[PDB]
Amino acid sequence: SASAVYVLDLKGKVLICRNYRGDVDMSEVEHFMPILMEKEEEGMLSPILAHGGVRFMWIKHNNLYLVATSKKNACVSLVFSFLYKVVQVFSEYFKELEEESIRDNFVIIYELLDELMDFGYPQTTDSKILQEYITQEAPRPPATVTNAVSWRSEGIKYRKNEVFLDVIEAVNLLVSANGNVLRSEIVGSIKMRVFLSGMPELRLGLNDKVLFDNTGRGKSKSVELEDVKFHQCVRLSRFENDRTISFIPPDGEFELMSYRLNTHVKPLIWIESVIEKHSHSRIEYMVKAKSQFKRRSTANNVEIHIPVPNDADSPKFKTTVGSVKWVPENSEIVWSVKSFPGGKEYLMRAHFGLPSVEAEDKEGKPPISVKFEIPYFTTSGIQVRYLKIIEKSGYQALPWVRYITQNGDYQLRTQ
Amino acid sequence: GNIFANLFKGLFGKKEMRILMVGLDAAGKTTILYKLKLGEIVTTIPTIGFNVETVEYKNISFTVWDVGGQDKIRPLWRHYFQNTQGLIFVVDSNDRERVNEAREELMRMLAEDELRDAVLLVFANKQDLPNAMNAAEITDKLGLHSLRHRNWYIQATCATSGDGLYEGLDWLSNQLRNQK
Amino acid sequence: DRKGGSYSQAAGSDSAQS
Amino acid sequence: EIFELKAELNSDKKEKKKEAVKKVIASMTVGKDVSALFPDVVNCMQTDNLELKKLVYLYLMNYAKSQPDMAIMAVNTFVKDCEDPNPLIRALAVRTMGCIRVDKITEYLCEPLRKCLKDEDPYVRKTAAVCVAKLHDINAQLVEDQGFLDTLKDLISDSNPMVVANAVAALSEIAES
Ligand SMILES: Nc1nc2c(ncn2[C@@H]2O[C@H](COP(=O)(O)OP(=O)(O)OP(=O)(O)O)[C@@H](O)[C@H]2O)c(=O)[nH]1
Ligand SMILES: [Mg+2]
Repeated sequence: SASAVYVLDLKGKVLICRNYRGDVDMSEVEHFMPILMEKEEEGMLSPILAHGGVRFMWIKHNNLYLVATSKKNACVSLVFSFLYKVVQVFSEYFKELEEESIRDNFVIIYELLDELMDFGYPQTTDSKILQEYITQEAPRPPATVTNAVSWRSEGIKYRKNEVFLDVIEAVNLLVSANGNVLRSEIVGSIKMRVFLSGMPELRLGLNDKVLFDNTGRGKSKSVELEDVKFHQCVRLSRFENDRTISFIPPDGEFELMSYRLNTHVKPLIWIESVIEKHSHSRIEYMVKAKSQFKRRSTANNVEIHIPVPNDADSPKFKTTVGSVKWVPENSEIVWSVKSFPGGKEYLMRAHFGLPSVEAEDKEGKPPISVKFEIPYFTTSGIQVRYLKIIEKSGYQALPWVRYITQNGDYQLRTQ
Repeated sequence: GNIFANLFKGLFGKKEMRILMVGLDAAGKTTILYKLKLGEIVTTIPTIGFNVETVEYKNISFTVWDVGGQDKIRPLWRHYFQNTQGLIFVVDSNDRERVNEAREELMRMLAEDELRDAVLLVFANKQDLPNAMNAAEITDKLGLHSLRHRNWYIQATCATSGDGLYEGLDWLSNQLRNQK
Repeated sequence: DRKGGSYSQAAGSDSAQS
Repeated sequence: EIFELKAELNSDKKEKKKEAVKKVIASMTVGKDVSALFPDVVNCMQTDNLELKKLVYLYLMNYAKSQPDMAIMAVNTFVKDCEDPNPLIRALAVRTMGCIRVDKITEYLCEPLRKCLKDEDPYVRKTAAVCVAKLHDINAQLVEDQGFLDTLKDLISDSNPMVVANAVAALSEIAES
């Protein structure tokens, strides 16, 4: 129940404002900046502000804060969802999200803001559907918005029918300083770029553990996805009935399903790091990286970030494989490895100086995070079984998909 | 400078001209404008605001800006007085009690120093009932002959029939355009 | 070629489950 | 500046009127009090181009409470635009009518709201449902007198799932207050 959706800037100036109900004065935005400054300086800053009887709930963008004022007991989750949809629409329409496009795309920005939400209740949020009625370079609105299918425009024709899938894995490991992993969860991400003719009804089929158990084949390798979040095109009733994933793919790239299940296996990359930091004399980084993944998979662009001292200077890196560089901007040693074959072992021996004068305040111990990304390797073992592409006209589709394994929240707690 | 382009444009017709549509409410102004533009008697709700249209005749774009005769819209006629070259007055001969009000409104609108080049254009609307006066009794009652420096012309136009609209348009064109 | 694993064609349905 | 903008907006050229409208819109966004030129932009409102109509409607909505007296010169334009064949124009007119916080303007907007309540276009139906809720929030008594509760209730039991959801949301908002 947002009262006025406005876009701020880094200097407190409102780049664009669009009131939806008018129950909140437009002058309340001026007090948002002092309130945010006071909250930040006292540690009480939150995404949802409160200027007396009006709450300023907004998120932080790349360069401006999309603060949406409200007065009644409006849904905070609804406001956040509307802000996220607006950000996604802006990203789809404008390749950059900064002040350069706010002051240059006002003619289309105002129209998009007016069409997106009326009276604080959003009605249209599909970028592809919205691009057929509001353009910066007007006909009647498309029937897709009025029709039930609001995520697949009818009449789309292509020379070929090729759909590219992307099974992107997110290996997140929360390893404590004691050497044990606390939070080790893998979140799947099935992002497909559907490019077909017409409005095909894709029938996604995978080797799900529940599906295998229901069919009676609960004995082979099946992915045990604890949480499965289907897209808007995916029919919730069909999935709830008999695990049938049937939905109409959209035109372009979109996220169909987002699996998320816990992982009880050993980490793909094991980092054994030591800190022989002398008392204001020197420091040693005996960091060893052990690859527990399969030898047939190579972790391309492996970047194990080792947090070095903030005031360390004149550092020396004695590694074996991969270039090691220290970035003073990040205050850490980036153990960058181009190709990391499975089962390999890279040993590094850091050595950096330290000023004689001790630091005035503590700096903390940021966790060490690795940036391993091994393509063609599915840690969860989930494999796509079938993709039922059915069209009324009748055509031979050529679906495609690739499996990519990377590191998500794979941080290692320091000592 | 060269005026060859202007001469070429004028060889086939370049002048457009303007026109105004003012008068009392329910005086046939909207119906007269619809007949001039389309040619049919269209029934419309009272003009709360205003109606803007254009008429193409004799190679001149006669733009008509209908103005209602409402009390809240009577003093709003000064908005259209800016950048206005013509003015058409629609009389209501079927309203004896409203005839005085219409005459007073016309006198008030004609007593402004900004609207001086707009020639008088009196249209006898509602010319279908026996109670309607002639083309001289209405002018005599309104005192159109006492308007110094005002070129007024009284024409009777029937909203239901449409007769006399061509004569009024020709008179307006002759008053506006002074060429062959 | 493409970084992150070469794209592989997908089936139409579970042919072994009828 | 202001005089030049007024002269450009009071011209017969669409290329200059569009530029003047864009400059007025940019000045308001840049933080310029352009409410003094509201009567001047009222004349250049009934335009065939949809690009300038949206800017004029936005300026009127943002300059409606500031100059409620000058907003009385837009009821006829809204009534005329509420019957356009294009669903987008009708939806924009319905949204602008409900967005104007004028006590003397919402009274005459009941007829367009009633006409658009039973509109066949789902976008028009959603716009009418939103405008009904906006009018009820602005004036509950006017909405009750217009009998929009019965029309809103029948919206949920009709086709157009998006329009049905919009009508349900409007009914919930009305019942919330
Ligand atoms: N039947 C009939 N009615 C006429 C005639 N001439 C004028 N009228 C009346 O004049 C009115 C014309 O109103 P409109 O055409 O809508 O426009 P208007 O003259 O400006 O009137 P307002 O909108 O109220 O300002 C009609 O409602 C008729 O009642 C006529 O020749 N025949
Ligand atoms: Mg009229």
